[PDB]
Amino acid sequence: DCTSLNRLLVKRQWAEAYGEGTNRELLGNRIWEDLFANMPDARGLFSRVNGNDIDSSEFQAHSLRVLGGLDMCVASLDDVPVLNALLARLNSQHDSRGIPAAGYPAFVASAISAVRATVGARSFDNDAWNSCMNQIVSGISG
Amino acid sequence: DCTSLNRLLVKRQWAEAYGEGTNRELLGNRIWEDLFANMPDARGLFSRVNGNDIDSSEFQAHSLRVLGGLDMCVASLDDVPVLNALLARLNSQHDSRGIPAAGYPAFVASAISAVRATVGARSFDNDAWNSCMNQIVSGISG
Amino acid sequence: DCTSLNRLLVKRQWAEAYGEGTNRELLGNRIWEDLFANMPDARGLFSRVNGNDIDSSEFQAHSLRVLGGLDMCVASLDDVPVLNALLARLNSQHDSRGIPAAGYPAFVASAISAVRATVGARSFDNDAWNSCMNQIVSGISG
Amino acid sequence: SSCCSSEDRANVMHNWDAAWSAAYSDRRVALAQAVFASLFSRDAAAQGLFSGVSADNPDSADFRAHCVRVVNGLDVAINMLNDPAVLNEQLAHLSAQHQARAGVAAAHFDVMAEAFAEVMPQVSSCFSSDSWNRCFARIANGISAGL
Amino acid sequence: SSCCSSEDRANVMHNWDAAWSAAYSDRRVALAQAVFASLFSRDAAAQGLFSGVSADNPDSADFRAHCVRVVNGLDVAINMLNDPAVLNEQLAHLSAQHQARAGVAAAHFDVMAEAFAEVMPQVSSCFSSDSWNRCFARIANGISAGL
Amino acid sequence: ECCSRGDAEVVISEWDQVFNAAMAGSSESAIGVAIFDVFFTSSGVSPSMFPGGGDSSSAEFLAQVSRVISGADIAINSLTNRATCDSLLSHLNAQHKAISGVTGAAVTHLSEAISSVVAQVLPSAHIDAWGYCMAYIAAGIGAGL
Amino acid sequence: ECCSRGDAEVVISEWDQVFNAAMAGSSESAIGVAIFDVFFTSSGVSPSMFPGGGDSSSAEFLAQVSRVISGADIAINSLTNRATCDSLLSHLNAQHKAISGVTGAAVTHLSEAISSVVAQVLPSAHIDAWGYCMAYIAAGIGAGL
Amino acid sequence: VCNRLEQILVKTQWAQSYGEAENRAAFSRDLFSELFNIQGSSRALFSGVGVDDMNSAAFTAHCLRVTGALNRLISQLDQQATINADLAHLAGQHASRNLDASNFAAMGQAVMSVVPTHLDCFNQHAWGECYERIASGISG
Amino acid sequence: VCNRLEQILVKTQWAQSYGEAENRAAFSRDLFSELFNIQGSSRALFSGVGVDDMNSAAFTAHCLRVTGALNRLISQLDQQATINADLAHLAGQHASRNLDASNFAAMGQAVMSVVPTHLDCFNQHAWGECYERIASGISG
Amino acid sequence: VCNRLEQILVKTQWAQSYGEAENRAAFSRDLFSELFNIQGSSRALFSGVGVDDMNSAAFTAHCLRVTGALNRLISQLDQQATINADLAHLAGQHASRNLDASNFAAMGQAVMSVVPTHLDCFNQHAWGECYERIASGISG
Amino acid sequence: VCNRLEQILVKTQWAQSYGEAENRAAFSRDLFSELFNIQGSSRALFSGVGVDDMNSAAFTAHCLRVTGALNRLISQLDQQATINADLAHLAGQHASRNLDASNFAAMGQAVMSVVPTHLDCFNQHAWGECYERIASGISG
Ligand code: HEM
Ligand code: HEM
Ligand code: HEM
Ligand code: HEM
Ligand code: HEM
Ligand code: HEM
Ligand code: HEM
Ligand code: HEM
Ligand code: HEM
Ligand code: HEM
Ligand code: HEM
Repeated sequence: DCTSLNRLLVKRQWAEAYGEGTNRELLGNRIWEDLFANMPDARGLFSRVNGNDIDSSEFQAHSLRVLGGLDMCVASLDDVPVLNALLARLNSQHDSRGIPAAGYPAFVASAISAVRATVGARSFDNDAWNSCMNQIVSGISG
Repeated sequence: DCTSLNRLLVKRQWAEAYGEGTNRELLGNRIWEDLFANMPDARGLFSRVNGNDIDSSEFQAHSLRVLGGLDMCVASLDDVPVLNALLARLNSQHDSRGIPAAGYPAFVASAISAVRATVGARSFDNDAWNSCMNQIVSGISG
Repeated sequence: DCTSLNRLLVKRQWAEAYGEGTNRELLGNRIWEDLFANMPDARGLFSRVNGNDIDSSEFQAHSLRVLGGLDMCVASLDDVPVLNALLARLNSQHDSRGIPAAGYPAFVASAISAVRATVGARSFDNDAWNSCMNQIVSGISG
Repeated sequence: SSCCSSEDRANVMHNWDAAWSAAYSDRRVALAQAVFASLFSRDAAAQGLFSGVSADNPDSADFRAHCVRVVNGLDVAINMLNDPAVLNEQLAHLSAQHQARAGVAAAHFDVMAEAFAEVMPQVSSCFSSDSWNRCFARIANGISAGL
Repeated sequence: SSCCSSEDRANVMHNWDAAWSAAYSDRRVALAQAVFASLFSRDAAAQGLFSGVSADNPDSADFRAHCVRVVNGLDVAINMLNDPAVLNEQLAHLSAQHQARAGVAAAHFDVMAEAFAEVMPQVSSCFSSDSWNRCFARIANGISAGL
Repeated sequence: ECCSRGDAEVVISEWDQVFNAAMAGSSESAIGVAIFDVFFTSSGVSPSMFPGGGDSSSAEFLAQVSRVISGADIAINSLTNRATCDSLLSHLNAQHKAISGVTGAAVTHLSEAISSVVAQVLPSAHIDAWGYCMAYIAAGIGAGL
Repeated sequence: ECCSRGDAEVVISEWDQVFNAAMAGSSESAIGVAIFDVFFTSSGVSPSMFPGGGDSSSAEFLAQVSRVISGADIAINSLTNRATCDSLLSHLNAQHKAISGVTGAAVTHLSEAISSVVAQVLPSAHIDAWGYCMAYIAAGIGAGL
Repeated sequence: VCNRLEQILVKTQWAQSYGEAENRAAFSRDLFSELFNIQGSSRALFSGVGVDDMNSAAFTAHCLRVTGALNRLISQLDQQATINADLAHLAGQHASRNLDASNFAAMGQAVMSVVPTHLDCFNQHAWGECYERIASGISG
Repeated sequence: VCNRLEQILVKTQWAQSYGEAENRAAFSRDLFSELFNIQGSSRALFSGVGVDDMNSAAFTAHCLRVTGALNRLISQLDQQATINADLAHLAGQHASRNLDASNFAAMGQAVMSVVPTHLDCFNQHAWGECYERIASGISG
Repeated sequence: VCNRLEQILVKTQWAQSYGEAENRAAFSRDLFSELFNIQGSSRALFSGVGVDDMNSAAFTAHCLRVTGALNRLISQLDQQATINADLAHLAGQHASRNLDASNFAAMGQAVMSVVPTHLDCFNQHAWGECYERIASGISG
Repeated sequence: VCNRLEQILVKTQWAQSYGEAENRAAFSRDLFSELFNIQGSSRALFSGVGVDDMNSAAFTAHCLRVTGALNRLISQLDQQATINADLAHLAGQHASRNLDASNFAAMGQAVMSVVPTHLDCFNQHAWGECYERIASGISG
């Protein structure tokens, strides 16, 4: 249940974790390092953006494009009509790329884990994060 | 060999790592995150205390009950007669719950790892920790 | 390609990560904990230096001998004639010990990961590190 | 009711932990035994509820462990005072455990309070009775709810 | 050309993020819609390039998302100003995307610049036009390269 | 004391982190409506008692919600100055004595709805401090009701 | 401004971290030779123009490389005092007006070779600050060329 | 009056200026001190809320209800229908008070005097627009 | 407009706000930054004094001549005949510039935006009166 | 003269003493101030680089080229063939200047006077050896 | 006398009061300074350990042996049989010294005078009980 209160909490904590400037790369690195560690085959999906070297300028630009799109969706969590249109466009950037369905719940788990690591686990609301993140990826995959 | 000197060292470092107030949750989280990562099936053993969300108030109360019992045993390491009675009672809270034997050495490894991470690895006495922790869980399991 | 510029970068960052005094043990621990986690069987290769307890004085002396030899090779990266002689001698300390070939790329990945963790991932040059580290271990193994 | 303020709990948690810490030896048993000795002295009928722990042989390993187990239960709760959402789940837990023990009544917690109020001043270098009383009630009232 | 100095980008990044942060609600759409309203007001022909996003019904979910998507693109670039090696890879990326859109010309970025220059002063509590102009050009010139 | 300076300070900081003028009116209404939903459920009070009848789509009800929340906002921000806070609470008391149907129990239910929704949007809330301070505010507003 | 105090400060710190007298002469020559290799490739300038003919084994060329790099070193370290830096650049300008074959474009290519090699040996370099400050230095040295 | 962009500037600057806790009380008493200094005749209008001692609990409470109302209105500046309804409510409360245009103008000037002294950045144009939007709604 | 008492309040607050030395230059550039932010169209009017780079010596110099003039006018606010003659001189200098009422209104709002951010006390009423007195004299 | 070990001591101490950025300019002007104080006749030799005002951009620039050259020579003290070629280049540049032994001795003493005042540790023996190595190469 | 709970309070307060290192020496000299100030006749009893100069190494050493003994006794206050044996040993050492009740009373008062001045919390009742427990054991 990504409730109206849940959405505001997620927006607040996401902005805190994502941050400004290079702090966004700190969050991105936590996400990709975790994802690639858990799902080794996922790295190959990024061969065109140098997924073999996540510290390269090429992969970092990719990483920030991805977190930028997640940021854009999170920011619009309390504006569903616009969010649905954003998700629809993001879906066009992923369909027919052969991305394994499993990659999405894995990315969700890595993103949530990275935010939690950044803002602190005490009192962290996993139901709000999982339910809202799921609403976002469910519009992107398939 | 959990010697008389070993016991005093363990008591001292445990108190340092466990700490006061919410710092006890920091130690608990290190332990459960490690345990569940290494032994995924262990999480299900805690379905009744919401093991699926270790950050929930319900799981945190469980976590602190567990560390409270470990604290109580560690504090009594130099008082064997009383310790044996404490272990006997703890055993009654675990027998016939279908807890896999493997869960205990796994928990020992996670607890020790968490304390070491908290107080510092340099000069850390693993023989004292393993031998004293083993004397404690060996009275709880089976 | 371990280029002349790459060599200077690696020398600089290695010295920063390895450091002085006990900070060398911090780097060593990051390396062995990672290596043993990824390649469990590798620990047994160190039974003679108490690989079962990496915090013991015995293993720490071993660890620092190893990092001392790596330091010596890195420091000589820009002096190839001398480096080749150093690698040749190191090879004599490893041949016919039954060390699995896989142990070396694993150690390289752990060392690089530990240095990166120590100095910071942003702008980290993985090509320089991998290519120069590979030139070093390729003279030690086999 | 009284209120266990932010300042009250900070004071209670610090001083309590300074006495109960696992770092020290022999203090837990002395303190916990004194609490039970006081309890039984105040409510003669109270001892009956502790037949399953050899209450008539105070120095037995069994009675000592009982005293230590009960009091560590208070330690666990006192240290949750900086995360009340968790303390509330714990108190509910403790409440259900006591509701399941024939004879345990709400009035018994008042006598237990009395026992701690008598003992703490004697063993805690720095001790503040009002903060203790208010924070102990915040905890005890959560446990005795139901009985 | 002008130069987007170390001081310029620090100022721009801080103030921009204070308005665009995901923490707030309803500000992104208002700001992005105002930028596009200004753009279309300045270059009547410009709207034609945005036929695929329902530009004639500004309050549609589709147009709003378009405005927000485009402007978040600027957010992404502005926040890369403290890691230009990455910004250069990103601008190249953006450049190739625009080169692939029939009609998009370099001159359009000047009108877009104009739109942001008109809108930012109205919504950013603290705003410095020169720093903005110089850092926006550093970014825009990287995207419009090729067209 | 009940709602000590320490309790008051953390409650004010957390409240202002959730409710402040820089936030979007839609977000403040979402949180206010959530508080009223929890209030209506725990108190059994009829929504028809309020202008706009409890309809979250009614601009009269959202403005009514804004006023009630603002009343709590002013009382909360004045918690470190008891003389001023008591006066604010007294004015609110008089106003509710003049509204038929407002009971002390209801006032308490709404004050607890405020605490519980704050904890939902800010899980790290110091909930005991919230309880004690909202109890103080509720006692003042509902005095004699 | 172009090459602000802030840009200058970070550029000087990074440069001095790469080039300073405590370093081995062989390392300074390796980095200088790398800059000349990138310069020769982007500028098309003939190595025969320099003493030692661009041969990295020639002690005349390495000393020539040391002089050019030192010229950049002095200009870079003087970036926070524009009056002094302008004077240094003016002297360099005069010297190059007297050398046949030095074009403004070439000067720019060498200045960019400096920035690009620094970024290779120090990947965390503030490359926009480098570009702007080296552009300032290049404009002064190549004025009228 | 008071467009979507100006609303954001005003909401941000008000929140920063007004502050939290006791700072709100000092700010509010200052606002009324300036109101009375700008328009001496307005003071008597507050005889019912202990205005003889502006540091009294009674008067401070009144000042906080007023700035508290400004706070809730600015919080809803971006929700037209909601703020319009709230402004109508306030107009109803001020209707019998026998106030006039100069009273609201003086209050506006008091706001323009106090707010910026607690800020590093202040946009008086956006504030003139949005204060008018508010006063207009209350004067009726 | 701008009576003997208001003149004193304004003179005192301007002197404190405007400051000395380089603080005057920062204040002056800020004034024009706010003017341009409030009225975007006014910027092009300054194409002749290096407005493309507001930190340039040329533009800073222009800003200082303007605030310097405000300074000398406020210094003479209490000498009617003298300031009237000086305002007539300035009107003569602005006559051919093709300025309009909104330009002076925007400048007024820029002044009301910058001045108070450098003060603990600001009386916007007295400032509105005295700024009008000045603008009125220059607009002609 | 100036052996492999002394080279390391000198390179390290020079880098620390000379510093970075503007500290280099102050250090360099100080070096020449001491040179002139030690040998008054040397000043006129610099009439072509604005020596009449030692704080001028022109003279500071000259001082920096000189210490900058010392810097590049010390940077190559451990590369015999390279520094020998660079010293020959410098000798060629000083050949027509009509300098003598005392001028280089005075410069040496100026270096020995300034360098240690910016250090906690200074080895004058190693410095006498390596300065001689350098001066020798330039005097020809 | 000196029950299990009082022992804990005293052990904790003594450890904090007495401190470590040189603070122990200052504390100990202070204890004897107070003893002599409270009972002037006791000073001569220490003629054999350089009491004429209380800052001497000899006298400081004596003071430390005494507080050091108090330290070891308090460390064992919770081990009845052990402390009883240690107190008997000390009684044997003081037996021939010709001391009396007033000497131990004065020492007790000296302890009650110095200890609390190095503490934020001091329980004089628990200390009177436990000091008596100790003195009693030594007086014989
Ligand atoms: C909320 C989650 C996600 C968001 C918002 C997101 C967003 C994006 C964006 C904005 C781009 C850049 C497209 C462009 O401009 O060319 C992109 C590219 C890509 N994404 Fe995602 N993504 C998400 C999750 C995932 C997951 C889970 C995977 C795979 C396991 C994935 C795989 C890719 C691939 C393969 C590319 C193309 C890389 C390339 O440029 O070659 N994405 N994504
Ligand atoms: C030194 C080690 C341990 C100590 C001291 C300890 C202590 C405790 C305590 C005090 C409780 C709370 C009982 C209650 O009041 O209801 C508990 C519950 C429990 N423990 Fe342990 N425990 C330890 C290790 C383990 C391990 C290794 C496992 C499983 C892999 C485990 C599984 C459980 C389960 C399943 C519960 C019940 C959860 C529930 O309430 O539903 N424990 N333990
Ligand atoms: C760059 C990489 C490495 C360097 C420089 C290095 C260096 C050294 C040095 C200096 C010693 C101490 C020899 C002595 O004095 O007795 C040593 C011992 C040893 N090394 Fe390596 N080593 C490296 C990698 C590895 C790897 C990857 C493995 C196995 C996976 C390995 C396994 C061992 C073993 C088994 C010993 C003997 C331990 C003993 O004393 O019993 N080394 N190495
Ligand atoms: C705030 C104070 C108290 C706390 C924290 C507390 C907690 C505990 C704990 C942790 C145990 C050990 C067994 C278990 O794991 O559940 C226990 C057992 C028990 N408690 Fe309490 N308790 C408190 C007060 C009381 C009072 C007031 C009474 C009645 C006089 C009481 C009656 C009992 C009894 C009868 C047992 C079982 C003894 C046995 O093991 O056979 N408790 N309590
Ligand atoms: C610095 C300013 C700009 C940035 C950061 C930017 C970035 C973007 C982004 C991120 C998108 C969304 C689609 C995608 O993922 O690629 C987009 C689409 C587009 N942009 Fe830009 N843009 C800028 C300026 C302009 C200008 C000046 C024009 C021309 C008037 C233009 C023309 C378009 C068009 C026609 C589309 C496609 C609309 C569609 O989705 O059908 N952009 N831009
Ligand atoms: C925490 C508790 C409460 C606070 C802070 C509070 C505050 C307020 C405030 C500030 C107003 C607006 C007064 C004005 O018009 O200026 C108001 C109005 C009102 N309140 Fe409350 N209130 C609380 C509890 C309640 C409860 C429990 C009820 C219902 C049982 C209630 C019923 C009303 C009604 C019906 C009005 C509208 C009066 C009207 O507009 O005619 N309030 N309240
Ligand atoms: C960043 C740009 C440059 C800097 C800082 C620089 C600096 C210098 C310096 C300091 C010297 C030594 C002067 C002396 O003898 O005392 C020099 C010499 C020289 N430079 Fe440049 N230079 C630059 C660019 C260029 C370019 C682009 C060319 C070629 C197209 C060039 C050609 C030469 C030559 C041929 C000499 C040797 C003159 C001789 O020894 O006869 N320089 N330069
Ligand atoms: C434009 C902004 C204004 C706002 C937001 C505002 C707000 C308020 C509020 C919330 C109350 C308290 C109502 C209650 O709970 O009884 C009030 C009362 C009052 N207001 Fe205003 N007001 C404004 C303008 C003015 C002006 C311009 C004046 C006169 C100079 C004025 C005169 C009064 C008076 C006399 C009372 C009644 C005091 C009493 O109870 O004796 N207000 N106002
Ligand atoms: C009300 C306060 C004002 C004062 C005291 C003032 C003062 C001045 C002064 C002293 C100069 C310099 C004259 C010279 O030495 O050449 C000047 C020039 C100028 N002023 Fe004003 N001014 C005011 C209002 C305005 C306004 C409202 C505008 C337009 C928005 C404006 C536009 C100009 C322009 C365009 C110039 C000529 C710049 C140039 O030389 O290119 N002034 N003013
Ligand atoms: C031993 C260390 C010395 C070094 C490294 C050195 C270095 C230099 C350098 C790099 C230049 C600038 C060449 C150019 O770009 O035109 C220069 C110029 C000059 N040097 Fe030296 N020098 C040294 C010793 C001396 C001494 C001992 C004197 C006289 C007391 C001297 C007198 C001059 C003069 C007169 C000029 C020419 C100034 C002009 O252009 O008018 N130098 N030197
Ligand atoms: C009640 C606490 C006391 C303790 C723990 C204590 C402890 C000691 C110790 C450890 C020594 C040193 C024995 C040695 O190594 O030779 C000593 C010596 C002595 N004590 Fe005490 N003492 C106490 C009370 C007193 C009192 C009350 C007096 C007299 C006012 C006293 C008079 C002496 C004298 C005269 C010596 C011998 C000094 C010498 O060697 O000349 N003591 N005591």
